[PDB]
Amino acid sequence: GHQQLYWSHPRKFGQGSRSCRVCSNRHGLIRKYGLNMCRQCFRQYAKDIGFIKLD
Amino acid sequence: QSVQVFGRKKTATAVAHCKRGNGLIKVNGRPLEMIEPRTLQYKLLEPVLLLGKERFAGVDIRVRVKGGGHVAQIYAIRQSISKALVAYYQKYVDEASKKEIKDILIQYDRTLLVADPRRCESKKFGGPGARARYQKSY
Amino acid sequence: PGVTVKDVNQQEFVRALAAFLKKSGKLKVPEWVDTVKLAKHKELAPYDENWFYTRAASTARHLYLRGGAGVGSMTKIYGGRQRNGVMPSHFSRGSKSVARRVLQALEGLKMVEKDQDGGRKLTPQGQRDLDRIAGQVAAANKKH
Amino acid sequence: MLMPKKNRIAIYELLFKEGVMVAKKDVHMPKHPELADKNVPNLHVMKAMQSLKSRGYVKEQFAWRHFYWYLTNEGIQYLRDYLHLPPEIVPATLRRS
Amino acid sequence: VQISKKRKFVADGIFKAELNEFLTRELAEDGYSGVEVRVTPTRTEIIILATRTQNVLGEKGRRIRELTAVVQKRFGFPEGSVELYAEKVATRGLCAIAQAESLRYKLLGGLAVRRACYGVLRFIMESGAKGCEVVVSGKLRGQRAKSMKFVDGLMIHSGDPVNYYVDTAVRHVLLRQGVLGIKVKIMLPWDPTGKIGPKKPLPDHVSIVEPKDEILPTTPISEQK
Amino acid sequence: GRVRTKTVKKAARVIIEKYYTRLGNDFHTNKRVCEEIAIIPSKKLRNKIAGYVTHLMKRIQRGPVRG
Amino acid sequence: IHRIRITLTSRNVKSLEKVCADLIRGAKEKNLKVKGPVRMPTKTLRITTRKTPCGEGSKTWDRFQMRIHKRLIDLHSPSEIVKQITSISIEPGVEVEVTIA
RNA sequence: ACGAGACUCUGGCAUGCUAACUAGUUACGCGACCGGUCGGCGUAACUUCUUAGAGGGACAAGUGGCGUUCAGCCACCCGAGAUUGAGCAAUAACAGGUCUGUGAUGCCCUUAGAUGUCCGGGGCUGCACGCGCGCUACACUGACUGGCUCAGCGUGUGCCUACCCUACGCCGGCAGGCGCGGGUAACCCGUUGAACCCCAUUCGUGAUGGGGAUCGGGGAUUGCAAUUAUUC
Repeated sequence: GHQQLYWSHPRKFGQGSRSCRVCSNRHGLIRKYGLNMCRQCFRQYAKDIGFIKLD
Repeated sequence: QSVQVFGRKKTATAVAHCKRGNGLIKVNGRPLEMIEPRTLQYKLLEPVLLLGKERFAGVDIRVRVKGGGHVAQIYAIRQSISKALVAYYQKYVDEASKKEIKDILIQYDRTLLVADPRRCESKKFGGPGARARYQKSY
Repeated sequence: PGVTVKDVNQQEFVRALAAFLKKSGKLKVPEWVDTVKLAKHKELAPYDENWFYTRAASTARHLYLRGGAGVGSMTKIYGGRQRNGVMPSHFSRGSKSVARRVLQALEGLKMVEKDQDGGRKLTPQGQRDLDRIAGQVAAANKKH
Repeated sequence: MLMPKKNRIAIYELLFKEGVMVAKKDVHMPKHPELADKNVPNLHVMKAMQSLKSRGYVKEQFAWRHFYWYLTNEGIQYLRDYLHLPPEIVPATLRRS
Repeated sequence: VQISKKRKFVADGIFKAELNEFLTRELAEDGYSGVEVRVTPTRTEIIILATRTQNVLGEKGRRIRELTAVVQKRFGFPEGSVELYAEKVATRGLCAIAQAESLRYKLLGGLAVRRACYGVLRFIMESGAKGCEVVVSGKLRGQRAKSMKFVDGLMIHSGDPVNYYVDTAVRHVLLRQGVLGIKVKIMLPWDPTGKIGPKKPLPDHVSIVEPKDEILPTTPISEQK
Repeated sequence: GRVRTKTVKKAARVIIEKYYTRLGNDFHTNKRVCEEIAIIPSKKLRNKIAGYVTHLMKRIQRGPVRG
Repeated sequence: IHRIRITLTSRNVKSLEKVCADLIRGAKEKNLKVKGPVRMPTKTLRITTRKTPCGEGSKTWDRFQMRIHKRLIDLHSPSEIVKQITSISIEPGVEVEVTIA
């Protein structure tokens, strides 16, 4: 219902447009390979995605 | 048709395609002496006068080289040329002349036909280089 | 006999091509010779005053070494170090308009010209003349 | 504030068909592409979620910026009673469980 | 779809992570152990390894149907192509998550932390594991939080053999006074061509076959078989 | 440092003790027999055991062996 | 079409090798002329993150690496025979795609 | 028994093997002088350079010296290599940091500020100041068209969104716009034509062509307004 006050400034060019896909975190977001992950969540689900610590 | 001999230094690698000829030497559109540096030129000339012009007078070898840097592209052309000559002689004419030239090249420079194993080392975080570390205050 | 381009010392070779370009005059006369700063990275004066002729000769050298080069590529052979002032240096592409005008000076003049489908075609007149220039440079004072 | 009855009936039928509906709390999107064409904003999802939370006829689970409802037997009974639907309406497919 | 394979694989990994987290917050109360995803032409099958197959299947075959719908809204997969199979685990006492959730429910079911840890230790050694550790941390007594360890058998902590000879499960346990942490680490035994251990031994272990006991001949003879 | 570990030393000791007859003075034959008679999961570990086996055989060639 | 392309994308070398061996075994069961399994360069997805979920400590960086392996086979066979060949034996972890060549 | 080592990935050698018009080496219709430059082509010698797949290879293995005449260390014909670099990494702990990741959390906010919706505007971009990391300079081993020669890691066509790398020609000394598009990628950028080495012409011990708020005016991106304006 809040459509005549919000959308007063389109949000598609800043860090507000991108959020962590797990905790809605806009800090420390990883956008490589479309991950859309934050560091804590990425290392939380690092082995599940396919990356493994070997180097 | 190549003698299938190759030659490397750093990430660079050169191979001398080999055929029967009269000792005309060419490096990627240019002969062995018109290489640009004109100060590394002696490094390219090392074999052809290390063993003489006569040995480079009955075989046509074209050295193709792909790699990084000027000097790293060198030490590949020369080693490829020398090791191509030694392999051509070994597989075609005899070993006695081949053994003589191999001994000559090794005595002048033992790394004349063996590759230089050294490669650039990886970089570790908390420092710009492989062994350099970021400065911090105590 | 015959002598090609690549087996000639490139320094006096490009000097000879520049001199041949000055002597010919068959090209479009350059309209900017010193009013530009040439390369974007370069904020210092040009000197030779022949940079249009010498750059045309350089372009010809670069399409003979590598057929198919044009503007967008010519910028990539004429790019250089860019000192960003207080910040460190980087790489900068040259002037695409300058290389484009050089090509248009070359284009359709019967030594080299770039198509609209891809690649470079070399006419017999231009290649014969350039090989003869290389041979004259080689056998004149570079080989006896 | 005036949450539509027609939109409620459509939402209830969509939930009854399969057992879940595309629920998000983001306001930057007015209507989801599946939720569009029927006047379904973010606040409609919020109100349905909270009403069913207090009702308890479906159990809520939140995971990765998404919601999931557990449609119970009591949920089906209350949905029929308040929507006045026929009694032979029930998601009971058997193929490829 | 047309897609660069790097993005394809990372998005597939994100898809697997989404499944795993949704089911861990979803299917845990049903003896959840793990999930195996098979890719067949234009469809993905989801075989569920879980110690409680009857609980997940449920009455009327209800829940195992509903799940297929609940993911369908989120993933946006084509209809009919998605299906799941609920199976009983093939690794009962050697899948770290199984006994981690077991301990979660022991602590939830009014059973003492030390007693629960001792019981799972007993069960794990009864399965035949070469060692186990249960690091439980939290306010076990008072308000000064502390750790608490139950190490038995043996256990490797370093090197590559840790990845495949050790099953590690880190879980958060509910408590009245706070949130406890549980780390259940099981060193899987070794069996060859079997179903309970890795097919390769510990690289630091060398096993020697006992040589034959043949009597040394003392006079050459001609043997006619 | 090139000091042998008690794992390599112990395995080579057991190999000499139990399979003396097949073991020879050549390193490569020692490597092959150690691969054939024992499960050594690493080529590097195989080679370390074979080298200690060779050195032990030279030690017996000197005469008595204390270990 | 006569020229069929079989694409094998796998993060695990063992499963990719087993799948390639099974495909070549199937193409050996029925006499079919096959080109050897072309192995393209692997793709190393090196991405580096900060170990700690905060700013405290030394500069510690996790270096996560995902390796992607690529196989290509080109055959001269009708679509029915290629379809029969593909789904004869597979192992999870490898992605198989059939393309027109 | 754990840790160390072993382990795995890496860096180096196999002209041994399974082999590759998404890679080249070999296949030739100006043979331009009567044996030659090609990626100016003059439009079926097969895996050697390239590609990481399976095996192999190095073990202090041989010689000499020292040494409980041990464990080992040092020097050498030989050999690709005689110490590659990392990953993991025990027992215990610290009132180390993290409630700025969430019904993963034990306490206050309940009476119209309960955040579940929201912000028009400024904050850490501005200050008498002290500090910490690093860059541009410390010279005529430096510079004033740079004319000719190369690789390496690796990223890139997107459904929350034109929101990519861009090859080629047009517009201008210029940021940028137009078109055809090549690339979902060893298929295109890309043979990834920068740093550099050269010069039979031009700097010469300044405060400056070794240099930056070179003060102020000319610029602008298929996207909320570049304000002590982080783009130019």
